[PDB]
Amino acid sequence: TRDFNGTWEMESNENFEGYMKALDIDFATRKIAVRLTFTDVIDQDGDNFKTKATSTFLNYDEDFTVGVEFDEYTKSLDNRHVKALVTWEGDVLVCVQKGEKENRGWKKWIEGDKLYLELTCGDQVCRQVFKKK
Amino acid sequence: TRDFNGTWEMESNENFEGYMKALDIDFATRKIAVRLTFTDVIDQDGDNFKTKATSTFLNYDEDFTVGVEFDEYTKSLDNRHVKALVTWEGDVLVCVQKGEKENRGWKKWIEGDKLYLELTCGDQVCRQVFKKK
Amino acid sequence: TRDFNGTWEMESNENFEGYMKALDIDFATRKIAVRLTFTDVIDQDGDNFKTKATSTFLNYDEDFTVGVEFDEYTKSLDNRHVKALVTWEGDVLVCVQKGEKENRGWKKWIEGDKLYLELTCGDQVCRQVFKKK
Repeated sequence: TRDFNGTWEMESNENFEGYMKALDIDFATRKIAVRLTFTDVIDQDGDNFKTKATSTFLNYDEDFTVGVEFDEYTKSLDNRHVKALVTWEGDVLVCVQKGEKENRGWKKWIEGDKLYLELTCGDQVCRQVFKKK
Repeated sequence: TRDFNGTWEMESNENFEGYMKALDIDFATRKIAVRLTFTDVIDQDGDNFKTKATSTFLNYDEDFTVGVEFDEYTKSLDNRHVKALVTWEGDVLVCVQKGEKENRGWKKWIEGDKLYLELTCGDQVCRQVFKKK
Repeated sequence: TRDFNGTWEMESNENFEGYMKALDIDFATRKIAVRLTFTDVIDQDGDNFKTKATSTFLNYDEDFTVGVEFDEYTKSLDNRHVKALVTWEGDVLVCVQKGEKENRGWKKWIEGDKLYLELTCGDQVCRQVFKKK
């Protein structure tokens, strides 16, 4: 068919960095464009085309069951192999990521309708607070 | 007028990188801000102001008629001027972009309900598959 | 409570770069990840978790009343402390940012239905024009 009308969400993106490298794009923008997904909207009236490609960030997914130690490759941060276990300690969700780094993990707990998350690695701690919508 | 209330979308941004370099901003973050557009929301209560600037990536637009050679400035990627012509090759939309780069263009075609796009430049080719919403 | 179901919007993110630096993450991806805000969707069925992390850009806010000299931290740009005051020059909103840099500030004014913004620092000036929606 010759009908390209519609809104198209990307499901695959192969050799994006090689194509961008052929265009002489800098390394910083290259490592950021490989972390994006694109949605192209196309209006076609016979031979007249209007196309706009919207770019968004790739959505990171993590599914797990409490008590089952699963293999995790942090494809979002440092790309390392860790073995992660999520445990219940009272009402605090505790997770340990055993690997090259020590004291690495995170801890979640809820207060009212705000979520508190502590990302730990070594002696460094990152604190993030979320509100519920 | 002194009334600044409303939502304001950026249409032009001249010498942003020079201004940021004067602010001693690192090169990586500068190369990320040169690819953004801004939308500012303004609340004005007499002399009271509340401002929020939303940042997004500039979206690539391509409007054309098959067979008509149009001038295209390839923002979002390499910022180059090419002269592009779109042809029908069977049911495949073929486009050639004459410019500094050779073998540069793209090819779209539909199979089933998936859109396939092949971006080529030099000896590098990028393959993209899209699903309809 | 042990119920984490829902959509959680980030409101605070402390020491994200230190945590990422402890993970040996490169400087480019760190300076873009020190931006951004995160929204995590969590579906919890007893002990089974399914999480999706949506990424967007950090907005950065600046709220002020005309005539009060306020402390401003340019988190959107260079992360410096300046003391900024916004003045009226006719119908033009003028603001000067006294700090480590000199001749630093901005000027906004409306003509027709377009907002004109001049970012100045050193001998470099950036001009931005916005249209109203």
